[PDB]
Order: sequence, then structure tokens, then C-alpha cells
Amino acid sequence: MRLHPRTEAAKESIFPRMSGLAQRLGAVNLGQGFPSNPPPPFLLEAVRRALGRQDQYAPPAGLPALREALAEEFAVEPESVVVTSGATEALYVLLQSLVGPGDEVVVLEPFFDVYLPDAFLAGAKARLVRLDLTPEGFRLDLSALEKALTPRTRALLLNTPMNPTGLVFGERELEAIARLARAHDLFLISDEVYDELYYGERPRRLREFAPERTFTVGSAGKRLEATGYRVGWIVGPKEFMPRLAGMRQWTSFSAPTPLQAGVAEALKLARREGFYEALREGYRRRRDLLAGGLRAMGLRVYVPEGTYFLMAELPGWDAFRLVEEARVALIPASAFYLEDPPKDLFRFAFCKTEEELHLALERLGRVV
Amino acid sequence: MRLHPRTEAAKESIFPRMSGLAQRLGAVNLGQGFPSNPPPPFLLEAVRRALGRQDQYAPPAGLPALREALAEEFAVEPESVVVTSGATEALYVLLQSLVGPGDEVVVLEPFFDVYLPDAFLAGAKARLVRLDLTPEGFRLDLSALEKALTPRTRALLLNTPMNPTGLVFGERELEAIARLARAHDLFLISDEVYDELYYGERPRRLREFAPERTFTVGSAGKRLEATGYRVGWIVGPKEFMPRLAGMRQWTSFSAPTPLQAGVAEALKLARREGFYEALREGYRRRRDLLAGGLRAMGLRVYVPEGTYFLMAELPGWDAFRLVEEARVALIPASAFYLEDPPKDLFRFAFCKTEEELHLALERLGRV
Ligand SMILES: *Cc1c(COP(=O)(O)O)cnc(C)c1O
Ligand SMILES: *Cc1c(COP(=O)(O)O)cnc(C)c1O
Ligand SMILES: O=C(O)CCc1ccccc1
Ligand SMILES: O=C(O)CCc1ccccc1
Repeated sequence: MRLHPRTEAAKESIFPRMSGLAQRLGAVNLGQGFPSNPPPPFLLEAVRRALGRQDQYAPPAGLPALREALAEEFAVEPESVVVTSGATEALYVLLQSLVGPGDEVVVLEPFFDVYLPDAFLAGAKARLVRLDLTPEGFRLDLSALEKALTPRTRALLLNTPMNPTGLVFGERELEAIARLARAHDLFLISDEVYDELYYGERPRRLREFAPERTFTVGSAGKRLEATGYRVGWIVGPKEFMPRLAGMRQWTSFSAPTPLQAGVAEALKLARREGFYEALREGYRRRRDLLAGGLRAMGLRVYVPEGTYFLMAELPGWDAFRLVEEARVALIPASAFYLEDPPKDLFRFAFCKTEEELHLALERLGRVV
Repeated sequence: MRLHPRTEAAKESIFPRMSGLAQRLGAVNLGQGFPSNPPPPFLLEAVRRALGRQDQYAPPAGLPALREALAEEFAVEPESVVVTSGATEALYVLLQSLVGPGDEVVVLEPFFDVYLPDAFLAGAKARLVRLDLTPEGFRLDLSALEKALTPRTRALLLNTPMNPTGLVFGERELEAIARLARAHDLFLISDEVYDELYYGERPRRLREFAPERTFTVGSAGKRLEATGYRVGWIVGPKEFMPRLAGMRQWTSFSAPTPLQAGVAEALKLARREGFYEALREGYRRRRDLLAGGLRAMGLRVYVPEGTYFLMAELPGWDAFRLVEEARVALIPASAFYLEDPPKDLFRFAFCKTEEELHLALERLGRV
């Protein structure tokens, strides 16, 4: 007896592994992305209110109230919204529903942890388009993007705000991508879990340029500082949504009911109490704190436009040596690149307390 | 542009569909199985204490406290327990991990909604083995089981206490199954979400006769009257567990943290406070209530030994036809069989209040 060859993709992710390593070593954890603080009180109270009354199965597509709350934010009808058990499931069910053997999916490099494994589990082939890393920062070359499209290309997987670059795609880029999508009749998968976490002008969404072929992915955990609630969603053309709900039905059936209920109220309260605005400000403050502290050490730092991650170069170091000698956990570039990753490039998560960030700067400082 | 052909399986499930229909028609819902009452106080309290403390990502394999609480109940180490987002995910990840193109999987019929679609999405073929429906009740034909085995069979999927039959596999039968699996070197997938809901003698587990090849599946939702919490588990040989944690990692990454934390404490309290016994006692009454009630109407009724489901025959009746005229929702046998399903057979769910049951009997009575 033996497991199916498919399970070769079932390797423990470097993200939770680093987290365990960090707890064991007593190191400041600036690797895997999850807030050090608890979620806002209005969300906790909304969930408490749901416990005891909404504990049983919810429809696969989602609790009616959550679908309506999301529909209002996205200006679509409830039937074009499907609630999944985290954006993680949304992404898995989408690749599973859009590509298969013989199909190709374009993925930008550096990429998010689940893209390639999901592509592989769908039996599809992924074609990577590495973004250019200049002294100014990461930059997308649309020529290189177009040069990657082929007769078998069925979908394009985009992520903005982008993890780990912190890049936010501008109007001209989305327009250009929407244009290529239409010209080759491609499906557009847009991972926008950090859609409310940007530091500049509010970005425009890819779905505005190509609504008939775009699937927008969101996450309550990345919206409301509650990564462990496992509530996410897909907003896309309604004609395809019933199928997607059909697919997530077999993976986990439905998302946690009381959490879906609490999030529904929370999404509305957040919009009217200026929560996202205050959150962005709290994060910008910490982004600058980290960036400035690393600059002062004489390090090369690429200031992000979104998400709570930033990348920097620490010459002559490797993640594991750092976590043990400096007692600071970071995620190495090799985690986001398939082959030949940039030398000495690390990702920092700054969704931590200011104290934790200062502690990390002090420790990295001594070990220069 | 069109969706990949694999989406053929993405058909809306009849169970939540009938619940939506029962709600619109103001009908008593005895179809999809989910309690009318809320979960026990000690579970609600445990979740409340976790809110604000344990809200971020838990490890894919599960929160240490839950894995350990589960390991204690099963008399195994934590490394052989993996926490899934409901038993539904356990089943999907399992088939995705054990079978693929060219492999076959044996499934007993009547089956649970999730079995065939999961087999199909893994790229394997499912060979069905129908149980015999006698005047007494359902029964497995060990000969028929063995007959269905081929050189391509990689696993067998059992469900006990069985849904929808309410059948509880006896000691002798589990042993026979254990030998066949061992002889043919097959994997055994045992769906035991209703392992604490039985009405007779404490049932034995399949993993006791073949611990080396058995993966046992459980559900906090079916153990603790909280179906919407989405916390399930897989208990199996440690040699394979890391790979299973690796697979669910890509499907939903990890189960809801505060719910896991709450379930961890609740599982321990349940044992100590005799929650399961009281639960069995409460479901037995309701079982006998619905059963006797349908008898008074002179209907054919098969009493279950487990689960909160029971099957009966309603001559010349259609499910949707019934939900409109009688305003009582049930699930037709067509949902549990692939072809030529028994005539006039429906599944009833008695995990409702006595009120709802009596109401369902009345409306049914005048029909
Ligand atoms: C965190 C994250 C996800 C997954 O979100 P969940 O809701 O936690 O499953 C998906 N994509 C990106 C880019 C993320 O940062
Ligand atoms: C309810 C049920 C499941 C699914 O359990 P979840 O924990 O709700 O996902 C699986 N198998 C059987 C036989 C069930 O009755
Ligand atoms: O750290 C991350 O980039 C975000 C959290 C995460 C990591 C890996 C899988 C799912 C989510
Ligand atoms: O009613 C059922 O038998 C149990 C609940 C269920 C049904 C279908 C898919 C997942 C769960």
C-alpha cells in the first residue's frame, strides 16, 4: 500500500513551519502573516451574539446575510457571491474549476504559497513571469507578460495588493491586463485579500476593466485581523458562481456559521465606523517604523504600497541561521521563487506590535 | 471560455436545496440532518473564552490542544491525528490522497452525498456494492462485498453508524472486512461521525481489527450538536498523517481556531459529565416516537441502531410533491442510490424537538 503520487505536493508549508521554529527558539516572529493583536471588539461581539442561535449548517453558497453584505460592498447581486472557508479554499476551488491537464495558467513571480500547488493539483501547468527587481523596486513588464501567453493559456492569476512585493497595480496595468485577457479570451483570477490595506490612493479593481471574466477573491481574516476564522469569498460573473458553490460543497461543504454571521454584521459596521481607514493608518505607521529602522542599518529596503509585508536585503544570511543567531524569524526569498531566487532577499511581516518590531530591529542590529 | 469539464460534479446538493425549499414553503424540515436545539452550554462557554485570545491561524494539522484531546479519546499519539474543516474535508482529502486514475474504490450503497463526487474528483472509479433490503431491515452480504474486489481496488469506504440506514456494523462483520482489506492490501476509510450516537451496545471500531490500514473520520458537529462549526478529524497510522496534513493545507489551510479551541475543552468535558449518555437517551425517545407514530399509520418502518435518521416507505409519493401538499420535507431514496432505487423509500431526520415531530406526524397523518 502507498499514497497516490499526487501527494508529492503535500509538503509542510514553510510559513507555519517557521512559526513553530520561532516559538521553539524564542525568536520574534516576523515571518508568517498574522496579527499579534486580537480582532476589533465589534467583530468579537457580533460573533458572541451568533453563538447559541446560528450554530448549524449554512447553505454552501453562504449565509444569506453575508452574501448580501458583500454584494452591497461590491455593488453586485447576492447570487454573484460565494462564501468559502477562507480565500485559501476560494483559490483552490477556482483553479480546480478553471484549468486541467493540457491547460496553462500564468502566475507572477514572486508568488503566494498556494498558487503552484493548486495549479499542480488541478493537473494544469503553470507558466511563471518573474517581475523585474530594480534598485527602485519590483516592476511588471507587460511585454514579458504577453510573451508568456500561448494557445493553451486558460487563466491568469493576479494578486493585488501583492504578497510579498507590496506592489499595487495601477490603472494602466489593470487596463492592459484586461485587454490581453479579452484578446485571448482568458479567465482572470484576482487575489485581493489585502484590498483594504494600501498606503496610497485607493486602487481601482481589475473587475472594473473586465467584469465578464474576472473572479475577485477576498478574506475576512485579512480584512478584520482574524486570520483563523476561515471565511472568504469569490465575487465573479453570476453565470459561473453556481458551479463554484457546487465545488466548495465537496471540499468543506460550508463555512463556519457563527463566524459567517459575525462577519456579516462586522463588514457593515467596519464601513460606517471608519475602521479600514484607521487600520491603514496604524499599518502605515509600522511600515515606516520598520523601513526606517532597516534603512538606518544600511540595508536595501523596498517600501511596499500595500499589504503588511515588506522586502529587504540582508547580505550573507539565511533564514535558519538568522532565526537561531539573531532570534528573529523571516521568510527567505526562495519561498516565493521557483528557481534561482534573488540573493539575500527576505520578507518581513509588520503586522506586529511596535514593541516586537523594535525588538527585532535591536536584535538584527547587533548581529548587523 | 467555459469551466473545466471536471465541474460536472459541481451539482447543487439536494440536502441544502430541500432545506431552502422547506423554508420557503413553511414546511417541517425532516430532510437535511441538523439539530433544532443549540449546542451544549459548556461548548458555547469554551468558545466564548477563546474569542479574542485564539483568533489567528492555527497549524494545518490542528491546534495542539485539540490533537491531544482527540489522541486521548482514541488511545493514540497526537501525530496520528489531523484536524480538518469538518468531516467533509476529511473525506475529500482522503480520497484525493489514496486513489487516482486507474484505481477503484468500493462504496456501499445507499451512500452518503459526498462519496461519489469525491471519488470522481480524484479521478478514480467507484464500484458500488448495494446492501440488501429485507422485511427485517438492511443487511450486508459479505459475499457480494468480496465479489466486487478487483486488481485495481485500492480502498474500501465504510460508514458506521451508517447514514441513511441507521445500521451499526457488528463485531463479526468488521472482522471479515478487516481480513479482506488485509489480504488484498487495501486502505480502509471509516466514516464514524455518529460514533457516540447508537441505541444498542457500545459498538466496536474498525481500526481495532486493522489499525495499520484504517483511517477513522470524526466530526465535532455531529458529536456536539454544532454542525456549522466545521471541525472534523482523521485518526490514522502516523506514517501517512503528515501527508494528509499537507493536503488539507491547500484546501482550507486550517480549521477555525476559536472553534477548535472550544471543541478541545468540550470533548473532555463531555466525557467527564456524561453528556453522550444523556444525548443517546434523548435521541432514543425521539426515535421511538417517530417510529411508533409512523407505525400507527400502518407504514413500513425500519428502526435504526444508530444516527438520528430512519427510513420508511410512503407508497406512490414524490418528495417535492409531498413538501407542497403535506408541508413536510423528506429526502427520497433517489439521493442515496445511483440507479433503480427502492420504490417509495424516504429518509427521516428526528434530530428535531418533540413539537416538530408531532407536527410532522399530524400533517403526514391526513395523507
Ligand atoms: C492570507 C492570504 C490568502 C489566504 O487567506 P485565507 O482567508 O486566510 O485563507 C490568500 N492570498 C494571499 C495573497 C494572502 O496573503
Ligand atoms: C454529517 C456527515 C458528514 C459530514 O460531517 P461534517 O463535520 O459536517 O463536515 C460526513 N459523513 C456522514 C455520514 C455524515 O452524516
Ligand atoms: O504569510 C503569508 O503570506 C500569509 C498567510 C498564509 C501563508 C501560507 C498559506 C496561507 C496563508
Ligand atoms: O443530512 C445529512 O445526511 C447530513 C448533513 C450533510 C448532508 C450533505 C452534505 C453534507 C452534510
